Amino acid sequence: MSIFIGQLIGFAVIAFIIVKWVVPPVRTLMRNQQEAVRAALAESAEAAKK
Amino acid sequence: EAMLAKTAADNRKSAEQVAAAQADYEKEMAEARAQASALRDEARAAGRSVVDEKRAQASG
Repeated sequence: MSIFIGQLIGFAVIAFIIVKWVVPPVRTLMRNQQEAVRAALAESAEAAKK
Repeated sequence: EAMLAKTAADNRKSAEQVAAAQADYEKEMAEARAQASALRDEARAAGRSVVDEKRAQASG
């Protein structure tokens, strides 16, 4: 039972470290990819209009 | 990828057209100008011939 609380605390630490250091960069990369593809689509529309 | 290639080709084609429109413009501008100049030249030649034959018949 005690080991259960211990590994819950460990998982809380894991979640904190994740959300605080791994989440920001991966989210930024995801936003960069989304912006790049959106810009590509916008360029396609602009080129067709041109 | 096909969309990216199509966008590049469309930009290239728009650049080509903004030049080809003016190219054909100037081409038939020059065609009309040359035709008009030829019409004027033949009119002048006809007038010269007419006055020359008038000279000849009047002298006779």
